[PDB]
Amino acid sequence: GHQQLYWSHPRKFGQGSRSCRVCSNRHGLIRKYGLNMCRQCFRQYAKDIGFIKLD
Amino acid sequence: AIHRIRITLTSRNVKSLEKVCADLIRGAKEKNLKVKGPVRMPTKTLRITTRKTPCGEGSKTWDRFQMRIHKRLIDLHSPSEIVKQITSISIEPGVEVEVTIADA
Amino acid sequence: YTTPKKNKHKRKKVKLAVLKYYKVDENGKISRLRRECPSDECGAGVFMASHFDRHYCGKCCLTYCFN
Amino acid sequence: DGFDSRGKREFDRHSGSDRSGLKHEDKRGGSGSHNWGTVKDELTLDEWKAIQNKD
Amino acid sequence: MLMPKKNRIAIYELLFKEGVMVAKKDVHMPKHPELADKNVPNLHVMKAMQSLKSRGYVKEQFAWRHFYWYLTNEGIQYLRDYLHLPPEIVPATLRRSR
Amino acid sequence: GGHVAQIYAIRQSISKALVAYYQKYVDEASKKEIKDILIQYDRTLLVADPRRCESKKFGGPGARARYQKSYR
Amino acid sequence: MAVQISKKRKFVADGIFKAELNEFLTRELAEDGYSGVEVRVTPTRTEIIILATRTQNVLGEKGRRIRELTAVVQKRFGFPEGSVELYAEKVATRGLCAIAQAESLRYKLLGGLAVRRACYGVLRFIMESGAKGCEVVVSGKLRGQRAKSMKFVDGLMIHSGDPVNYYVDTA
RNA sequence: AAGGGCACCACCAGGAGUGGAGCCUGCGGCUUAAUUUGACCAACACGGGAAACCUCACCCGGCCCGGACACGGACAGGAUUGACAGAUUGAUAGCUCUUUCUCGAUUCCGUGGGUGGUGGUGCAUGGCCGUUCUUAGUUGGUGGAGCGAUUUGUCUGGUUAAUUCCGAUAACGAACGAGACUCUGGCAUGCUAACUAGUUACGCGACCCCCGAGCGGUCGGCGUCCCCCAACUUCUUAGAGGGACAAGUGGCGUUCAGCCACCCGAGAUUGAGCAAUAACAGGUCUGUGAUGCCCUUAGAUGUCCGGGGCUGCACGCGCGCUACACUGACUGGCUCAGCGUGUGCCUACCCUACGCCGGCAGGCGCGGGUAACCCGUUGAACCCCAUUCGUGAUGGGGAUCGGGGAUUGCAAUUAUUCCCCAUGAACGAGGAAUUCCCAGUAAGUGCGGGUCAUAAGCUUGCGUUGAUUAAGUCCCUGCCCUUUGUACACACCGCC
Ligand SMILES: [Mg+2]
Ligand SMILES: [Mg+2]
Ligand SMILES: [Mg+2]
Repeated sequence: GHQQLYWSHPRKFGQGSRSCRVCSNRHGLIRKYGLNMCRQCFRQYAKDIGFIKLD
Repeated sequence: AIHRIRITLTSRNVKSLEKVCADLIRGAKEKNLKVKGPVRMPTKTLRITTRKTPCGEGSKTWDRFQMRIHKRLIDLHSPSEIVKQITSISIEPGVEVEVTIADA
Repeated sequence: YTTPKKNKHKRKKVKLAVLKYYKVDENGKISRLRRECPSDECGAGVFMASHFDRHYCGKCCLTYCFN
Repeated sequence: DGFDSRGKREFDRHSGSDRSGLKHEDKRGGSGSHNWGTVKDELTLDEWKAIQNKD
Repeated sequence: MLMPKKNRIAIYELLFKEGVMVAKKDVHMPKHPELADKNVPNLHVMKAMQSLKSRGYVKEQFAWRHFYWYLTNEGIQYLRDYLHLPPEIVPATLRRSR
Repeated sequence: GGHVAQIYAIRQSISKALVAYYQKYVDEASKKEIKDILIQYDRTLLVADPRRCESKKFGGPGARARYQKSYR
Repeated sequence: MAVQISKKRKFVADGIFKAELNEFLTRELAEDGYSGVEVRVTPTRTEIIILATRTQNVLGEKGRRIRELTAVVQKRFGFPEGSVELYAEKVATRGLCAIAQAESLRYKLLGGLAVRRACYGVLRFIMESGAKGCEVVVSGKLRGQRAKSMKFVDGLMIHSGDPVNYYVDTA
């Protein structure tokens, strides 16, 4: 609506306050080491970051 | 002045980190700066275990991603001033430094 | 669908004519028949609206009511 | 009638499409543009502001 | 879109200072990180840039969550006659030191 | 380690310490005739046990056990 | 210190930055023969090298696109002015870059060339430039509902073990 | 159809179990306004799916255009933009109505045209992933058989984990997969070193000592890079190297491949990661600014806000947790870990020592830590040692329920979690059946990571204690290969 209820619902926490830094999705998010990236968002870019598969 | 400096080196691959340590101490030994042997901090292993599939179907397989951070410390303790003496870093990509005075 | 309420009617603005809410006299003597909202941001350019019981500026220049 | 109560096919090898089936049938034997090939194919403003507001 | 003119000219003159414009895809961000003091939110920025893209004055690229609009030569002269500058002033990306 | 592991680390290190002490300071003729007694009783007195652990796998509770599966 | 970040989060941030920079340049310079990016970071300034098969298109007229790209990454990543510089460099053996070869294959397919005609053309180019082996797979639907996969192989190709990491280039 | 071979997702011999009981959770069903939805070995603690709001896709309502752009209208005499008060509304949404101002070309109306969608189709697709299959299989060159398609190579046999090798041999020489490889564990009193790891020695201390022990014993007491004011790397960390190859011996074997036993040796089979030709209309359009087509698009299937729901219960099933007890429970004392996390782009949320208050969950000050620097010598549980209980649904069990007190959160009812005091239900070892497993393994037992403002009965790892049986077979169940038959070749979900 107008400027007092369009974004009035608080989002300082919870699952609605964080999204995929790649595709904005709000499910299966990885926050470890400040990754802020999806489960699938991350598997695509894992080698570019440097997360190599050793074992 | 008398001064003492410490250079810490952080990297992801062992070979580069060993090279940059080796030529740093080698240059200082020729330069008669007293060098304390490069002490190796324990390696940090950042482990992220996700699920291979992008959906829910499968036979419950897990993918273990691994990241290794290697840290070294090199102490230069010469009787005279040091920062004006040594002014080259001779770094290769993948190696990050942080100069620090021994007071800190 | 089949919404129980009828379609809500949006407000249609009156499309008023020219303001003209101030008069001159004897070959020109300005007389404001309205109020000025006395906030500094509002200034003397805008005219505080006059209602049947309260006075409210066009901006948010407060509102004064006489009891 | 080809589905179960859940909605899964009881004959997954019986193609439900009239246009296409289990096999891929190549259009015109792989000829024409935008198609699989064939054997034949195989062979400055800031200073402007300064002079504007200086006077 | 209901951009006030002080907001519209602020966006345009920033785009003339550098032909590029980076804005996160976020309608709910209260202020663009650049031109924050003009108090025009990120929503007005993105909708302003999409109108130029439709008219062909700017070319849009989209990375992960960020737009990277680039000023085009077709939009160069439009920005000249909109903000009323002679054909002497050029963006920093167009010319540097020469 | 735990209580049992520290116990075995004690008896192993004690039997190792004096036999290496004899080797360093006295003749090894005495070392050999006390070492053969130690090995004939328990070789773990002078040789460490190599077994440590085994990593857990992503399909069961432990290293080799697997989670129960159902067919119907 | 407190104003700093832990080394574990710092290195993850560097990998995130490299991944996003790679993806943006993939979406921007793909038709310009983009191959890869090597970033060399020193505390004084960060150098970003764009390896491409065609430098004269990555940089525009009079180098306009270079300063356009440097400016657009300064504003994104909040780099200090003049603290990041971008170089364009031509990659030798363009036929041995899987990214470049796959880009050329997409360019042919969008042009409408037949799949067999295009794939055999790129296999000849890779073997001409010198490679132990190569293999292209084109999968999807063309002119019909049913999808299909075609595989064009020749030469040596390994699949398993550590040597795959430093002997196989994939796109 | 026959014949070989292999496998604890097959058995044998056993261990722990599940199915029996209560409860947590996921499916089906019933009910519902909605109880959103995908998936039926290879679905059912799976979608990292532990949902109060958000998430949300479902239901009931109400705002917003965030409908670009082009054209035509209307328009500075106003296109239009907001709004104090009252009603009205769940709402302090000027959402609408009475009400008069304010905003000034940005919009509004109409026609075309966008755009977005966790809307549909995974049987239109990409990518990824799962399974067949981690089984051992697969393919060129030259030569031989052939008129061809093809075949031999790629095999009677021995052997191996393995078409892994050896041998027969119209094949010879290869390639992929296996192996090799990377990571990890296990030994280096050998090398390079460490005030962000220490250890010995020494100097002060603190105590027990005195029978006197006196270079006596203890000290995580302080110090000796407080740089002039000890040395060293055994313990710890991490780099480079070494080290194991069936190496030696004995036996079997075509005396070949290899197999068995033993010695010395840290180790004579450490676990993973990767993983072929192909197939499965396998799963994912609800991961994506991956995506075709279709649907919807202003009374929206967009988006926001409020409430509810995803939890709802005659029943069925799956993964599990806790138990049925004395090989135990309770009380107290003693006492040992290792993975590993830690203060934030947006982003609001860190780990916590020490002191003070309360019985508790907790609260308040003082710090430390962006980290081998602080938590932290991670004083963990199990276990060990003493006390009570005494075979009794009992001091086993802690479901169900009442009252009260804290914490997080805007919001705790349909109880978020935790704490205290009350009740004390089934369960007396579980039918037919059925799962997992060969050494630091199973199992008992806790602890970190993810999820997280609050959160583990889940999962992912780690450490502690630590076994019984076996070194085999095709009996059951499957899988592979060869022969064989075929009217199948979209290939038995066939054809007819
Ligand atoms: Mg291998
Ligand atoms: Mg009670
Ligand atoms: Mg016949």
